[PDB]
Amino acid sequence: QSVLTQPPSASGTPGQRVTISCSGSSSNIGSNYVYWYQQLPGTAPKLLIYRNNQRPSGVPDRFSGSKSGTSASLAISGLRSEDEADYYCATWDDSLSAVIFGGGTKLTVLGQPKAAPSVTLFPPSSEELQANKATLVCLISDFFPGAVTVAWKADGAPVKAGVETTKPSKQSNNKYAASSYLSLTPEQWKSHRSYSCQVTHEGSTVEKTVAPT
Amino acid sequence: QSVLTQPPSASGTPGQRVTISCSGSSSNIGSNYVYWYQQLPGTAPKLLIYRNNQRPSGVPDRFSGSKSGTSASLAISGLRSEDEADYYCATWDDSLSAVIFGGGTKLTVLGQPKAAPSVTLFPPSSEELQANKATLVCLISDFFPGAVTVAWKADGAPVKAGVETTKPSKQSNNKYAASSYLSLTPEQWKSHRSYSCQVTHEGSTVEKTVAPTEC
Amino acid sequence: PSVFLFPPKPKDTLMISRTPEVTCVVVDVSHEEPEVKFNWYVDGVEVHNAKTKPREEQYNSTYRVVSVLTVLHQDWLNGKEYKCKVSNKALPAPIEKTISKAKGQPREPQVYTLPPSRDELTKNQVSLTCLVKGFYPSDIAVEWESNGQPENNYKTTPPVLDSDGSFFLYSKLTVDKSRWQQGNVFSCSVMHEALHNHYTQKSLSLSP
Amino acid sequence: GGPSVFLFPPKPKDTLMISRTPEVTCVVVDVSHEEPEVKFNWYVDGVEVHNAKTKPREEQYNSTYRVVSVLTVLHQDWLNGKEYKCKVSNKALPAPIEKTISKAKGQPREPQVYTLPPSRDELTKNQVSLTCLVKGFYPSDIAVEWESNGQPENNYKTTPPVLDSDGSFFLYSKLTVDKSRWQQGNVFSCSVMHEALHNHYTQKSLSLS
Amino acid sequence: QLQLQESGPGLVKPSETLSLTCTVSGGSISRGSHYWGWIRQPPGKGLEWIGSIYYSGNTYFNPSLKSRVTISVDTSKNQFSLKLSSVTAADTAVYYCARLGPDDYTLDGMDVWGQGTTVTVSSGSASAPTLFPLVSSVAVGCLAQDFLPDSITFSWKYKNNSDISSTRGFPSVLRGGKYAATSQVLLPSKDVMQGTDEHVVCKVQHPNGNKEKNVP
Ligand SMILES: *[C@@H]1O[C@H](CO[C@H]2O[C@@H](C)[C@@H](O)[C@@H](O)[C@@H]2O)[C@@H](O[C@@H]2O[C@H](CO)[C@@H](O[C@@H]3O[C@H](CO[C@H]4O[C@H](CO)[C@@H](O)[C@H](O)[C@@H]4O[C@@H]4O[C@H](CO)[C@@H](O[C@@H]5O[C@H](CO)[C@H](O)[C@H](O)[C@H]5O)[C@H](O)[C@H]4NC(C)=O)[C@@H](O)[C@H](O[C@@H]4O[C@H](CO)[C@@H](O)[C@H](O)[C@@H]4O[C@@H]4O[C@H](CO)[C@@H](O)[C@H](O)[C@H]4NC(C)=O)[C@@H]3O)[C@H](O)[C@H]2NC(C)=O)[C@H](O)[C@H]1NC(C)=O
Ligand SMILES: *[C@@H]1O[C@H](CO[C@H]2O[C@@H](C)[C@@H](O)[C@@H](O)[C@@H]2O)[C@@H](O[C@@H]2O[C@H](CO)[C@@H](O[C@@H]3O[C@H](CO[C@H]4O[C@H](CO)[C@@H](O)[C@H](O)[C@@H]4O[C@H]4O[C@H](CO)[C@@H](O[C@@H]5O[C@H](CO)[C@H](O)[C@H](O)[C@H]5O)[C@H](O)[C@H]4NC(C)=O)[C@@H](O)[C@H](O[C@@H]4O[C@H](CO)[C@@H](O)[C@H](O)[C@@H]4O[C@@H]4O[C@H](CO)[C@@H](O)[C@H](O)[C@H]4NC(C)=O)[C@@H]3O)[C@H](O)[C@H]2NC(C)=O)[C@H](O)[C@H]1NC(C)=O
Ligand SMILES: C[As](C)(=O)[O-]
Ligand SMILES: [Zn+2]
Ligand SMILES: [Zn+2]
Repeated sequence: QSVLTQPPSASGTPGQRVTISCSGSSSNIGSNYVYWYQQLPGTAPKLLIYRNNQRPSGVPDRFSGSKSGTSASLAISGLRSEDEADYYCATWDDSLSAVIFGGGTKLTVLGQPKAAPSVTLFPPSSEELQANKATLVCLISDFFPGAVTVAWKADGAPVKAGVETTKPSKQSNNKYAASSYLSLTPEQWKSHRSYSCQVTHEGSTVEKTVAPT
Repeated sequence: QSVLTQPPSASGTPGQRVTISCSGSSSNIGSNYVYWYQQLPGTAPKLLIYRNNQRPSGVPDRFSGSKSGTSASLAISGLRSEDEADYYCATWDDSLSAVIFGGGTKLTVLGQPKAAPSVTLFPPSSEELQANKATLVCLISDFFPGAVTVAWKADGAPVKAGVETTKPSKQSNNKYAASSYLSLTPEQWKSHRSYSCQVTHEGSTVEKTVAPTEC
Repeated sequence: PSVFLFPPKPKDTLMISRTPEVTCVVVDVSHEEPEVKFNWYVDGVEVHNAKTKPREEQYNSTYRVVSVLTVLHQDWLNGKEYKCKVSNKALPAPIEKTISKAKGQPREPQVYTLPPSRDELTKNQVSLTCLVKGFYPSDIAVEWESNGQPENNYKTTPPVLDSDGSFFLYSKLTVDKSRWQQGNVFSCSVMHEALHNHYTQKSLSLSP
Repeated sequence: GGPSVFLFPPKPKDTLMISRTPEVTCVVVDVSHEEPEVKFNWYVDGVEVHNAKTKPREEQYNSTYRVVSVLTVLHQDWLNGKEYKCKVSNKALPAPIEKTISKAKGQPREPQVYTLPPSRDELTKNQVSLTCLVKGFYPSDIAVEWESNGQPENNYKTTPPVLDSDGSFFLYSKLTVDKSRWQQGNVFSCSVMHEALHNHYTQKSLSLS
Repeated sequence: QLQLQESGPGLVKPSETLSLTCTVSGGSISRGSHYWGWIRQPPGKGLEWIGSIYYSGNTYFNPSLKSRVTISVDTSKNQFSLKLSSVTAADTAVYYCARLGPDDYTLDGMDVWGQGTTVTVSSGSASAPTLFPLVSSVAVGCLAQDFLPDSITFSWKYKNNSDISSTRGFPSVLRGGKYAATSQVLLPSKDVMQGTDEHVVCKVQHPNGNKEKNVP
């Protein structure tokens, strides 16, 4: 009655055609124009379709909008990779008297089985040790899909915590990326020998190591 | 001042970016929106550009127009084959109080430009010469590009009108074909010293002749 | 006591079936000498026929004496004059009145329907406006409607004297946003002498 | 049957633009030559005042006078509904004639302003009509003027206020402009002044995008 | 053509009041044919409309939070602004300023959006960064911790001050109420165009100071 609902996610495969629905109410999506915005990872949303199905000059014919009843849907044809982003529907809701958006829809064009995580490890700096700080940086570049269980261990047995890892992030190569950092007092970089940064990317645990010297 | 004017001829290579213009007065294209219509040879005009430079649904992205002072123009970027047709531009004229259409601009695509205007001429029929007629036919066969010209003459001095000629026309060959006739009565043929049908396919004045020869 | 002579409804003088009529009234007439007299003349010439309802008691120690006279269409439309002579007591020279159609080369109205402004579309009711301009004389009738049946929630401004000598006015119809968004057509109907067949119409609606 | 009086209100504009000076006018008409002297007595809610200025009596063509008396009023006294009474006394008057005025009573309502383009088919003419719709205001005192690039405008007229079905008023103002000015891209403005508005003023602009 | 740029404190402490500003270029809000507004989006979740304003002042707010929002425009400087008071953890997101829909007076769509602007409701107060030169086809980077309001315009400069056609921006990680990100930059074996060999430059931008360091 007061909020649009779209599929949390979608995904397809190149050259294909997919549709995203926006289930709404009469107080909104059923009595007003629907809008569709596209949001490629870490970017300001882009207007995709206005007034149910108008494409602002600069938007592909493959993108089409439509409404019927209290629902609308966006449809992508001739899918590409430059199309996996987040999409949202929006309209005015006369009940609340305000603009409203759906939750959003993921959608990821399935393909490119090539995910070569060119991992890299860096031994702390001299300025750091000269300041009680053994900060190791395991910079792991691209890899599709973006998900790995990076592993940090000393010599052989893995250590509890002290190491913090972020989340993936679509790069320019359109490949998710991340990075991890290990703490542990500076009286350990010289105390122990060799530190490894494993990264099990669905089997392949490509990794690198640094010498305490 | 009250009639849009466009280059009677256009046409260019596939991919090339062609530009058709429409010039006029303030009274019209100067002060009112401009519309562009594309008429595919043999079919009903189609709305291409409206309100100076808007494109309706079901229209290639290659198309786009623009106004200026008292002249605007349509331009096809990435010119193609199924982009050859007549292009009319039109606007409302505040002095006439009516829509005004340009002259129109014909444009063909380029490909296999081998013009073989195999012209032929058939003298008046046996039975024709009876009904008091002397229809002279000139069957200018296939060629390319679609466009030619004709001119009939008695001896050397060319006969004026009476030489209605059909317009070019495409074949399966995508090569065109047309023809031309010449009135004249029998008392005109059996007399003079042979007539002539001179075609003209881009320069070459290919021509043949028929004579009052009884064989 | 004052006099008030009123003209016929534009709608009435344009539809033949209907019956136009000029109304004469007498405001502020005490209970003492209420009894009045009514004399009606058309361009001098006269005729006896003008129904006259009783003195409707009023809320200020007075009455409202009204005298109506039925007229002929083309007579009104053809600038005819009408006189009403009210004869009373506190009236030595019983006030008279004269009225006729407006003089001047009639002019045809142009009708323009205007859609709601896009920001009014956040209210749950929108305005459909009808612009009626360049007409003369000012006698005119305008009404809205959809699906044969006539709409009710609409208002029309008084005729306004424009700069070029003609009149114009606006008529505002209010419809629920939902009826508009859905694409139902609405019509502005105008009746006026200078219009062919004394009537034109203009529809308005959200083009799909 | 002496003279008769008339008490006019201040112009709507002068009461919404705090920087101006609104005033009520008490006009006594039909003053004989035999007794041309008329006395004005002003009051603001019963409290008589003395800051009124009487203009010298003007001679009329029908052998009588027209006398005028004006009272400046405070921006706030008028808009707060204060009542102004003008008492008129002249020898040809058995008893003085009193008259009263003041803003209409009833809760004020903030109007909405809508600008509406010309119908596509008026564009075959040489002049186009831009429309400004002011709806939902109360009380009915309002002012409306069109404007472009600074200077005001000449060809525009404004309908009188009109009582809507919900109890408030609405009016339309019509600006006429050379079709060319419109098609170029000029930006015209509709300026409205109503107490209920913010700062008593608001403006809506219309133009061909 | 037309653009909108958000401007504001990348940080706001609880109970305080956020304050941003939007500058328009290649379009004059003063034209009065469109409404302008603000939309926020918490990192995780999706989009949320806040409010729109017309050049003449009249504004429209989102009932969910109007009681604590303030929007205004300044025709003179051609820009509008936002004010969110009593900020908590919810009010933490990227704040975009866009123009409303393509049609005149649209009030339900945004056709042109601003670059975006993050706004974290922290409590420890900002602080600049502290860089540290890190250790065919070899390369290195330059870590940096300490800084809180993430926003470090990384980049690199060769020996004789040259623009490295190679740069990268890794995800910043928060360790104890402070962030710290790296940045690797692949390089040849020892050739390039204008790069000798005596280390390089690590240009690190930031609202609270742009620290730089050389990597051996
Ligand atoms: C005692 O009560 C009576 C009446 O009862 C009163 O009771 C109260 C409790 C209230 O309810 C009150 O409303 C009610 O009136 C009072 O009499 C009234 O007195 C006033 C002021 O003196 C007078 O006002 C005039 O109004 C006209 C406008 O006409 C309409 O006015 C009212 C609505 O606006 C309405 O009450 C009137 O009845 C009248 O409505 C029209 O009535 C006719 C007759 O029924 C309708 O006729 C139609 O005919 C059709 C035929 O086709 C069809 O049959 C229809 O069914 C039928 O209805 C007509 O349609 C209807 N109008 C509509 C469509 O609604 C206004 O024009 C006057 O203008 C002024 O006149 C002055 C003198 O006349 C001038 O000095 C001024 O300059 C000004 O205009 C100029 O007038 C001169 C005249 O010399 C012209 O020459 C000059 O051209 C004019 N210049 C201009 C401006 O253009 C004036 O404002 C009311 O008319 C009157 N009510 C009536 C009719 O009884 C007493 O005043 C009370 N005593 C006191 C003092 O307390
Ligand atoms: C001898 O001549 C006198 C006048 O000179 C005449 O000379 C001859 C030679 C010719 O040139 C004549 O044309 C010329 O007039 C005659 O006086 C006239 O008497 C009649 C009545 O017998 C008067 O009629 C009344 O008129 C008012 C409207 O007033 C305006 O009339 C015109 C405009 O159309 C104009 O001429 C006149 O000056 C008035 O306009 C101006 O009025 C204000 C004056 O300053 C201006 O105020 C503004 O104030 C602001 C303040 O900040 C600023 O200062 C501004 O600068 C300032 O202008 C105003 O703007 C301005 N307006 C304009 C644009 O002109 C009507 O409203 C009266 O209405 C009716 O009155 C009857 C009473 O008979 C009522 O019963 C009716 O219902 C109705 O009104 C209702 O009245 C009740 C009573 O309380 C109320 O409760 C209701 O609410 C009322 N209804 C309404 C409307 O709400 C009425 O018609 C006429 O004005 C006089 N002419 C004058 C003085 O100029 C003599 O009669 C004549 N002698 C004889 C016997 O022959
Ligand atoms: C401030 As408002 C919504 O009352 O115009
Ligand atoms: Zn009684
Ligand atoms: Zn308000």
